[PDB]
Amino acid sequence: GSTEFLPGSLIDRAEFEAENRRVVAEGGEPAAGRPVLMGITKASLATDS
Repeated sequence: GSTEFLPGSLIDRAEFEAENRRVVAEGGEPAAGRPVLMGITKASLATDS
């Protein structure tokens, strides 16, 4: 919608819910998201550092 996200990426639950609460509070749009399961190499190679 209007949440500045690319449909198909992998984002953390905390950031996802924070953005979903921020957007609805001003303009109003809930983004969609389903839980996913990853490996131990794709979770380690996709960190924030």
